[PDB]
Amino acid sequence: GLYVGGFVDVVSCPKLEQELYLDPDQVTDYLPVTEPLPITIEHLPETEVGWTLGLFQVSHGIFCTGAITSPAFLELASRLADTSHVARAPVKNLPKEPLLEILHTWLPGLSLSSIHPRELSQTPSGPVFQHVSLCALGRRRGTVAVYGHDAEWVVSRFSSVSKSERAHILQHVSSCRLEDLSTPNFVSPLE
Ligand SMILES: COc1ccc(Nc2cc(C(=O)O)ccc2NC(=O)c2cccc(CC3CCCCC3)n2)cc1
Ligand SMILES: COc1ccc(Nc2cc(C(=O)O)ccc2NC(=O)c2cccc(CC3CCCCC3)n2)cc1
Repeated sequence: GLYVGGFVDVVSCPKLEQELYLDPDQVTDYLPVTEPLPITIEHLPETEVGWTLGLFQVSHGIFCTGAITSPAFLELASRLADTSHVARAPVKNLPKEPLLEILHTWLPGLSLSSIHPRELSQTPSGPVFQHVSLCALGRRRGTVAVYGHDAEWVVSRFSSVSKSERAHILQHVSSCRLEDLSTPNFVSPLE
């Protein structure tokens, strides 16, 4: 299993409009998120690859850490990172950690899916957030996602996240029993 970490765009995934990007201040009252949310690809519910391990308001935005736990996803991505010329083409030559480099460049955006802001003000009936997605398109804010084998290393890549903020994030990550999370539903698109 891998960890992912990054700042999210906050998005409502509207049916009619093409996209709505929320100001983070519109949702910070519902933070932190300390229960697992599905992590999917490009907001597709049949592409669960793992589970969030916390969403926290820090000084420079809303930071998410997550676990990529899907066996079919990790095995496929790991095989492509070692053998696929296409996957490696946008990456620097001969990376020490090809799987981490490939995810970093192909899935650089984290997006947090929220209810519409009209609901956000206020007293929503049920959960404010539906999922976090790894995205290839549609990034607005700065910073990109970091993938790694150890959460502390992932979070400490972000120079804009302070030592106190990182310790707070890492406390929540450590309190999560990875074994207890159900298997995400990702299926290998080759099957
Ligand atoms: C782990 O490997 C994969 C391979 C393909 C998919 N999805 C997919 C599906 C189907 C299908 O259904 O027909 C067709 C195309 C697919 N994927 C893309 O066009 C694409 C574009 C940008 C980023 C990614 C994420 C992936 C890229 C490779 C490194 C691991 C991360 N995928 C998802 C995961
Ligand atoms: C839906 O069916 C498929 C077919 C092939 C793959 N991927 C794959 C496989 C194998 C294999 O097996 O050895 C080797 C390389 C593969 N693909 C990638 O490394 C890669 C990386 C980034 C994005 C994509 C999307 C890809 C899908 C549509 C054509 C254009 C670009 N693919 C993924 C899904």
